[PDB]
Amino acid sequence: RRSQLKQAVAKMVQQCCTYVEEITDLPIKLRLIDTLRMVTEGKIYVEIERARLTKTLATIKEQNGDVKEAASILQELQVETYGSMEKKERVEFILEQMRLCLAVKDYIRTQIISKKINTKFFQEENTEKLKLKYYNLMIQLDQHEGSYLSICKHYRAIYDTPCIQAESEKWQQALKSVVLYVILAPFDNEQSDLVHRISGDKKLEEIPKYKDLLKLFTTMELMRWSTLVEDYGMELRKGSLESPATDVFGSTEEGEKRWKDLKNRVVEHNIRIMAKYYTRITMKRMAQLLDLSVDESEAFLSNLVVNKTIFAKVDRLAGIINFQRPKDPNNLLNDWSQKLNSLMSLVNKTTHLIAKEEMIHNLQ
Amino acid sequence: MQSGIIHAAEEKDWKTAYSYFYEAFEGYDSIDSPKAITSLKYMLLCKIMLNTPEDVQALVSGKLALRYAGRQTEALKCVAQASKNRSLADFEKALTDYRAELRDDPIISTHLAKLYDNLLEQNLIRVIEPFSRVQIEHISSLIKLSKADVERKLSQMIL
Amino acid sequence: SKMNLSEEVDLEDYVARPDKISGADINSICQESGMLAVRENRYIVLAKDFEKAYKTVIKKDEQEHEFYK
Repeated sequence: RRSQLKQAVAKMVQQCCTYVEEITDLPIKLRLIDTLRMVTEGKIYVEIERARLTKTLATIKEQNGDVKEAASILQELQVETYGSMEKKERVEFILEQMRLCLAVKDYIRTQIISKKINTKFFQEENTEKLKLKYYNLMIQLDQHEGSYLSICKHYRAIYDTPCIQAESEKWQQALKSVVLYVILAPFDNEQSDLVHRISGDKKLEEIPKYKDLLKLFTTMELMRWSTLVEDYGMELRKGSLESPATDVFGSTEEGEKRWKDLKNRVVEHNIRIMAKYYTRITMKRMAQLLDLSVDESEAFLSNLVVNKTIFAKVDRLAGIINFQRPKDPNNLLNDWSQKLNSLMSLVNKTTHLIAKEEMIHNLQ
Repeated sequence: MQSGIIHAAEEKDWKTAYSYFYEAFEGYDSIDSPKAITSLKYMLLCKIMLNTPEDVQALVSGKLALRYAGRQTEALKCVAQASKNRSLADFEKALTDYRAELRDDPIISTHLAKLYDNLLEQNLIRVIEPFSRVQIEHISSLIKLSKADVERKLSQMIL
Repeated sequence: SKMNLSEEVDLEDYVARPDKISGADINSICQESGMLAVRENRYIVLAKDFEKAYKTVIKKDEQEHEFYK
């Protein structure tokens, strides 16, 4: 077994490579089937799966795409996730069938097998294109469900090797899609610091419109939507970074759904801010500030309050919403004691200032 | 199977009946599909009755269930969807969709009423929870039902 | 359940035999067949492995002196 089969089978496989480019499918299928019987033996490990990959390609191309032939490759990946004594080629191996699974439309199996090389990062140290291929797939995967934060993690991971940002012509949308997708996410601490981190960047200045969007979504009171769409709905087709913008506009279902999501985001921002400031508020003032019917306001805040997101207790009979009115008979003098402590400390601190300042004038 | 059926007949327990049904499925395991399918349907409905719909969704997700394919599992899964969404319209819709089997088993008709009442109470608590004092007409419209029965249910609940 | 154990191996051929082995011999049977497969550098266990392993573990000659019967 000192190459006594490796040399034989390798020679036969290179023969197969020479014939297959000229031979017809009828004989080449028989040749591959015959050569596959020594795959099960192990001991060779490599050189058995390459025949399998070539077979898969052949049986896809003869039909120019098939799903069963995709199923012909699912089994052995984890089998030879450890067969080959090499890092890169197995990574390529076990990510290539991912696109086959996508063509078959099997998200669950795809994401199950995707867990394999998450920790085997830094696979790009000599081939950035492979890392780019890896990241180009999850953007497609999560684009199906509603997760709108992991895709930002991916795009912020396209902040890699400066073979990415030394090509501004696409680098523009590379750093534009991240700031557009961060906004879609619902408010949370992770988003709260993600908007902060993505902001405060020097070269981010190079685009004023998206800088303005981030600035608007970081501050307090927001807009009535109408004015914002009139002031930003047209920049989504001019320039050299509108391809993700096209993705937000082009596809009818995708564009419609994402309009709906931005709408919900802004009205939710209005709700949080006014609850932060106001205490008690009428029906009609709410309906007037949200530019929508009273019934829609109620229906919209209903799933908010049942989600344990906003602490509100609407009383329909007189229509007085009552944010932030829990009340307690033991908290009161907790607050009282706190104020007392602060006052004592402050009176303490004033005297040190008094003394050191009188020192520089009346020593003599 | 017969022991589980008798056990659930007089409505004393569900954990033990589910246990019996699972081990009976292991009895029909890999040797008789025609009875395995009805075993799975009994398993799923019993697990629903314990107010554990996510348990059903995870359980039918298992590879053994993946092997035992079928179409009744769609009915049970949609019923679980309705239960974890807390909707009476959803459950009524699922009943209309798969009336061919749901109102076909003699045993199901007995427990349908109780599961309906439990779902009704859960849906009502969700609809009326988000706020305080309210006119009864709005909640009556929201639940899509007449008046008198609604406040009678409210009285029985508060009592 | 832990071994790849091929696909075509049959177990009913071994449970039906009579030999009243203990419970700590089943483990040694499976372990020995696995090692037998490892020896020849094949990483999937086949039926011949089980056969030779079973014969290796049991070792009962005849003890069935016949003319008494």
